[PDB]
Amino acid sequence: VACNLCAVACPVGCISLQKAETKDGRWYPEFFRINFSRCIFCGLCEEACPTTAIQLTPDFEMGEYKRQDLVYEKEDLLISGPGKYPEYNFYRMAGMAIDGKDKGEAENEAKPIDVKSLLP
Amino acid sequence: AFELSAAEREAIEHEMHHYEDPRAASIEALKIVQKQRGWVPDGAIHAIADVLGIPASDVEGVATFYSQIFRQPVGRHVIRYCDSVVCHINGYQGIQAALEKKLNIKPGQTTFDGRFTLLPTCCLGNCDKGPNMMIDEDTHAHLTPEAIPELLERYK
Amino acid sequence: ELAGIKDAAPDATFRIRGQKLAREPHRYSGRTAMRANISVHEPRQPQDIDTMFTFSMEGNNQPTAHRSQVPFAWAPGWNSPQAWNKFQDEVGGKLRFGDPGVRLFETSENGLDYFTSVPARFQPQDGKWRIAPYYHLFGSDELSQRAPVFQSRMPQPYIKLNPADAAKLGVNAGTRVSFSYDGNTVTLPVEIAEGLTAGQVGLPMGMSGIAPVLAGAHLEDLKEA
Amino acid sequence: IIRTPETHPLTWRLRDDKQPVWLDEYRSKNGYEGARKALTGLSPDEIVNQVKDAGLKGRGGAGFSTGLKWSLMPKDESMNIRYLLCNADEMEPGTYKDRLLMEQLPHLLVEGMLISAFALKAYRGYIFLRGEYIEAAVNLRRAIAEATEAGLLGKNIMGTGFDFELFVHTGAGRYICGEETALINSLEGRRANPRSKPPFPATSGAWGKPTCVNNVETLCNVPAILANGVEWYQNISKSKDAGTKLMGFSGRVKNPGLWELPFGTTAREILEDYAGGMRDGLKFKAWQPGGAGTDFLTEAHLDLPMEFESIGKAGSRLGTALAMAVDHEINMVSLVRNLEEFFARESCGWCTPCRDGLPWSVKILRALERGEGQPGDIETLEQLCRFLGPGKTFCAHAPGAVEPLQSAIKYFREEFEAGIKQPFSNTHLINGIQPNLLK
Amino acid sequence: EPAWQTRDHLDDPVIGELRNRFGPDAFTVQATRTGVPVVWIKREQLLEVGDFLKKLPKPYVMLFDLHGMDERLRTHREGLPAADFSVFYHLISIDRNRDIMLKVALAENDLHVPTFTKLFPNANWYERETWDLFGITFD
Amino acid sequence: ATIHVDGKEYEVNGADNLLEACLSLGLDIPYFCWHPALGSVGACRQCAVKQYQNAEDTRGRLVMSCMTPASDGTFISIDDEEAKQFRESVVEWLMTNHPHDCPVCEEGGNCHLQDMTVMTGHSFRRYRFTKRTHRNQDLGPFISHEMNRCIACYRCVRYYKDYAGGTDLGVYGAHDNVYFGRPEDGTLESEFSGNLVEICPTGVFTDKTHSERYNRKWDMQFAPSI
Ligand SMILES: NC(=O)C1=CN([C@@H]2O[C@H](COP(=O)(O)OP(=O)(O)OC[C@H]3O[C@@H](n4cnc5c(N)ncnc54)[C@H](O)[C@@H]3O)[C@@H](O)[C@H]2O)C=CC1
Ligand SMILES: Cc1cc2nc3c(=O)[nH]c(=O)nc-3n(C[C@H](O)[C@H](O)[C@H](O)COP(=O)(O)O)c2cc1C
Ligand code: SF4
Ligand code: SF4
Ligand code: SF4
Ligand code: SF4
Ligand code: SF4
Ligand code: FES
Ligand code: FES
Repeated sequence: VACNLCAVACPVGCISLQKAETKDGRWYPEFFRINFSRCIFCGLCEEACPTTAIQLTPDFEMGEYKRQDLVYEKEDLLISGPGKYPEYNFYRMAGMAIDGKDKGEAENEAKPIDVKSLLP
Repeated sequence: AFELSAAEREAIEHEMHHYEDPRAASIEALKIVQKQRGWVPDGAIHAIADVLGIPASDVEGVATFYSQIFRQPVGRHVIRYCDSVVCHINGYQGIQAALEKKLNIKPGQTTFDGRFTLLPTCCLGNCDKGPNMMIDEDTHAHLTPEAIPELLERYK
Repeated sequence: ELAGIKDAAPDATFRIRGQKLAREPHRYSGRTAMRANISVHEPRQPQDIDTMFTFSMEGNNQPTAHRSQVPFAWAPGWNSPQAWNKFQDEVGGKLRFGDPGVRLFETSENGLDYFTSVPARFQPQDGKWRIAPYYHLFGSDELSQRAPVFQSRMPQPYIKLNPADAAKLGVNAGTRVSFSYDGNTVTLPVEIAEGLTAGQVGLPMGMSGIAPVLAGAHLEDLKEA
Repeated sequence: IIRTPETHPLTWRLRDDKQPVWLDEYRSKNGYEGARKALTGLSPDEIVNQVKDAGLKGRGGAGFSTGLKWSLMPKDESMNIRYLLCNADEMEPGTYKDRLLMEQLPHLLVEGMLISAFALKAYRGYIFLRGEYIEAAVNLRRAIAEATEAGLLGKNIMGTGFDFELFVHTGAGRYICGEETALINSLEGRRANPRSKPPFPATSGAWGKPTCVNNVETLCNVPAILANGVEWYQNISKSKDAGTKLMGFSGRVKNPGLWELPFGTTAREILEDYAGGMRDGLKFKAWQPGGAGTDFLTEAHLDLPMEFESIGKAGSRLGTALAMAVDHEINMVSLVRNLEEFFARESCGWCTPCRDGLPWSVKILRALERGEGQPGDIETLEQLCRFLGPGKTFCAHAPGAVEPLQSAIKYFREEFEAGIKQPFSNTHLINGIQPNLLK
Repeated sequence: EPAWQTRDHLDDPVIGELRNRFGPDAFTVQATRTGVPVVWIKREQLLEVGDFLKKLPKPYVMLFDLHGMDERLRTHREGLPAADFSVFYHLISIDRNRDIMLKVALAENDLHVPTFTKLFPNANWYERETWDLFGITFD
Repeated sequence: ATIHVDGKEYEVNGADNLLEACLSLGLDIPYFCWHPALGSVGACRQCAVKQYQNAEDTRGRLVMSCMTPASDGTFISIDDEEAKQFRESVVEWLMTNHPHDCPVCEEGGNCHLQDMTVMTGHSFRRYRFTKRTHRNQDLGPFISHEMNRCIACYRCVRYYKDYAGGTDLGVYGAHDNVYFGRPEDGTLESEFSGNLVEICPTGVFTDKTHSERYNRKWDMQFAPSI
């Protein structure tokens, strides 16, 4: 959701992202880049993620010939599935309305009541 | 496209004569519009604001604060049954069940023909004669679930 | 006359216990990745030889620091704009060590004389229109109209006409009239202005094509196009 | 039961056929004599002092001294604009006394408003009446017209030169409007949020002017004091609270009604000798002395005099002194849920504890009603009762809201504990994250 | 009482011995969450206090730590002597199973303390590191 | 005036209330509805301190520090257990209906409600029921509206109507359905409507021009400019 908590929780400062928004109102990263020549693989960004989007996976084979190719953009990070957390959806908890989930359709949320309603 | 009638405006100004501030006639102006039209539509807020000289936000806040000013359309008759403590002791729940069975609606809703709108209300100050309801201007006491179908048929 | 601008802010050698003033908060992030798409090597931190601030978080932004220029308010536990309460001597008062800015002049010991140049009353002359200035908070300042978020907020370019003058010219509200100023004919839609005195036409100052210098100028051949 | 004018100052002139008493019949039965004496032979300060030493306390439910409230209007002569407001809202559940007072005796209220406005030097008087009292409004407007056409209202009343104008202001259905500062805010045409005191309404009330807000029954007690004297009113009952109060029991009793009794009458006499006791097949369980905002009391407190000090020392309040009886068939959790639902939906929304904590108690009691309560619910209700007390909220609506909840938890805890069946669960499982199993 | 509670450690017998030897006004006791008594000593009495602790019946035999602190940006210094810099000496008595933190306050211009190496030889590298990182000169 | 907070004596201004006097001394009291430029109303009920009648007093009474004058010889306590419990309870009551919105809310990292939730020490949720929900309004190109995050602190209406003189923003509704906004969708007409994003302690009113290219406060490079 491009909330920038992983980037600030990084003690090396090797995460850089910018928030963009769609027409329905959901937040997403416009870009998301990680300097892996700087990353110490400490897992603080995964620990700080409130949506369990950023994750550290069992993969160590990451060697490279040039250091510029250790900057991984969003096309090098986004995978096709949920990863280690298979069922969490942050937008099912958030009160912010997006496509396919209107106001009051989140978890533990009542339907909105107009102030013009006749009920006391 | 809302316009205030001559009688409504004259009644509102006569209510404004009673107070040292024109703002003090907002509740009575909303009640005048409600009595003439059943409910208070969206343009009535701006019309009352323009007549009274107060902002429309104040009129809307007053109209939405008070439960007996209707900002949503209602039926031709408003049933208001009491769900307070003494009528709960006297068994208002049978009355509410009979009303929901006859009218086929939940409280806060209007019938399909626009005849009745069912509403719970606070204590009516008739607790010794409970359970009580109040249809449009008449308060009915000593209610029984068997008297509800006969009582509702006299309000055409 | 401008000799008081020296005390507006201290010079570039001003320090708070030997350290400069931080421009960004201490938890500023992305230092090794925000420019990594251009080059993986982190560049030099920019040097500010002009002022006492540093283009980094390696500075002072303490609420009790003896300074008047505060780039932003932050106290531990007060991340909102309520940290300014920590940055003031008393809450709702001044800053702790005075407010920034110095008046260039004091009030004079003696005043001026009375201005005897009393003008005559406005006479609406035939064939000419006095340009009454209409200002808008969104549209009159030059740099603010360039901001693309303002075009949704700036009003449509109108021309304000008194009802008697509009009836004399046979123009309703919304119709286009064309007028020539400095030999340049432009057209604008008419808005009826009840409070505008007759013989005057009201122009929105600072908009596109209407310079603010046009306030008080006379308008010729104002006629429906 | 015989009702002499000496011992029944308020209800001795009630008609047998429950019909309103108009101006001719009211004046025949000693009408406006106290108003005549006050407006001809007495100074306004003399009337204020007479009410002050008559011991007339506020009949709204708090018991504040009416003469003391009248005394602390300002003595400045530049404040010639003064307002007297009659609190005919009466939106408390279990309270129906003012409806009987103004439906069939409107001229008593008009006379008391006249006397109090002359004593307070009040140039205008408003009757803030609830919109659900249609017949009361009709009778009040007819009585005001009758008093105006007969010279009791308007300009130059009884030739003394005192001008008093009386208006009836019908409300729009909100319980918080009965609070006197919220009553003033509603009279000014605003949202009926209460006001912080000090300053009190007597210094700067309606439209910034000195304003005195008083209940219907207090202004109905005023003319008897002004007509028969202070010595008669102080000798009605041998109790600390002087005069007579409209008491009565409601709810599944043989004779649910309303009577005028001297102070110090025990609650068992109102239940047995007047209400006839409980109905057949129903056994007495509890009672509320003064409406929906008072603490529940058991059968052991039934032998207690209906005074402010006696009920206050028992852990409750006298309130409006209109008691409500609860039998064994009524579940206490459902009754308290109904009470809290009323109190939560009649919140004005100004301040956080009432607005955001009464719905929490409502939801807890709803869960307890269907057996879906969880451990910590009763502790949450007790914490809500402690933290919604006097001084913690902006007005006194929420202390009255949490009084029945704490009294029912104190006396009937075994009914609240019966609703706790499910184990506590605020969190669901998230796949891949091991929970922090707190012990 | 929890283990993290702020204690002044005035019931420590080392405080009473120091008060009896040097006087009640010779030092300032600081309440901390370090668990050890923190005592602010004047600079001219530092070697005397170190010798007195070295010649105790159950002496403080090990200089555990010795370093400095830049106190110029420290806003909350309530109950502390006025210091631009400070030098702290952590000493451990194994026989008492105790430890004491002496603190010497230095002004910004007069940044020199007497050397502690004649009492504890590890003060050589400790004072070299204090001088390297803080600029505090040890005479 | 002479006041005693937690046994410590302070000299303050007697014409000030206790909240601004104690905040001027550096003491921390949580508050929502009070603003230095708007005065005290006693709405949010967050600033509760415990006042004592005199020097020797153990019971005390929870008073409202924004509504209590800092008179001479006052005795109050901020870190009293009952006062701290009530302030945490007020935060908890505000958080019963608050949406799980901090990652996707522009007030994140700049939120007074976040600061006071953390500062009271409330981090455990025992409320298990539903949260109330509000639809939003279009307030123009500058202010973005999200009524779910409201705590009903009445700062917006007080500033916009009483202070800034605006007429198109008000409070509507009732008990816990109080709605702060315009009577209909439309641009906020006031020339000082932008100060709502700093007046609002939550993310109900947010800078929409900032929201188009959003970054958090810790990620900003700031300068003092004119
Ligand atoms: N329908 C009804 O009759 C209802 C009655 N109540 C009653 O309301 C009572 C609480 O009323 P409140 O006005 O909130 O509380 P309160 O007891 O503080 O005030 C009662 C009266 O005393 C006056 N007063 C108190 N202290 C004063 C002072 N220092 N100077 C001048 N005047 C002063 C107030 O102006 C008011 O008229 C409860 O005891 C309850 O029984 C509550 C709900 C409904
Ligand atoms: C929430 C609340 C509701 C109240 N409602 C009423 C009411 O409906 N009628 C009334 O006379 N007093 C009501 N009161 C009491 C008034 O504040 C006030 O005491 C009374 O109207 C006049 O005082 P009096 O008893 O001296 O006549 C209410 C008080 C509160 C706190
Ligand atoms: S694992 Fe890498 S990217 Fe994540 S916080 Fe640690 S250093 Fe930063
Ligand atoms: S990866 Fe997670 S922590 Fe980082 S911006 Fe996205 S949602 Fe926030
Ligand atoms: S307690 Fe607070 S929210 Fe409730 S009615 Fe009173 S002022 Fe309004
Ligand atoms: S307003 Fe504050 S608490 Fe609410 S979602 Fe936004 S940042 Fe979080
Ligand atoms: S919208 Fe913001 S300023 Fe207004 S009451 Fe809600 S939280 Fe307070
Ligand atoms: S409780 Fe229903 S009329 Fe009073
Ligand atoms: S800040 Fe005092 S009650 Fe809100």
